[PDB]
Amino acid sequence: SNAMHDLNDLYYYAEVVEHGGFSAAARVLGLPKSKLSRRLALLEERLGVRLIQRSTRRFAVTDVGRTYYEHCKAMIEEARAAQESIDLT
Amino acid sequence: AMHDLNDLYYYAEVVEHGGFSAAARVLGLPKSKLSRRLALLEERLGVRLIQRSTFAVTDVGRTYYEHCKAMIEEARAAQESIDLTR
Ligand SMILES: [Cl-]
Ligand SMILES: [Cl-]
Ligand SMILES: [Cl-]
Ligand SMILES: [Cl-]
Repeated sequence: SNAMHDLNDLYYYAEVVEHGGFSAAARVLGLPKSKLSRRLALLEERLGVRLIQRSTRRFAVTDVGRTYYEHCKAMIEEARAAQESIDLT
Repeated sequence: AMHDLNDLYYYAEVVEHGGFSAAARVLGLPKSKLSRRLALLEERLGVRLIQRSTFAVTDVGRTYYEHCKAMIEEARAAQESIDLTR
């Protein structure tokens, strides 16, 4: 595996989770649902796991999906700390 | 929203390798692309990260790298949570 394939994929996944699906995430991220849906499916295929429950009425993550998200949320918090060290200037 | 997170990873490699040439080799990228990304990065940040007087990083550039390093570690931890499951 390569943890450095595309860091934006981890960003999008954590945001779709945080905002309960592609409807809010598209407007939170200023991106189309089509791109967000494709990247998350391609991220699942690279990781070789099932992060998302395709059977639920609403968006829902698997047990593995919840662990992966919390790691994604940590990475995002660091990237915001990087930007916040600049916003002090 | 946030911008391209891969640039913070590119920046850390430029710093740890001490120049665009070395970082471009291990990343599999041309120097032009690598230089294009950091130029856009310094511009949107509004601060100078790398010194141009002599390779050397600026004071705020070193502070910014410290967070990029932590960001990469958490990205590595995320993949490990998958590799452990598989
Ligand atoms: Cl890695
Ligand atoms: Cl939705
Ligand atoms: Cl940002
Ligand atoms: Cl480019």
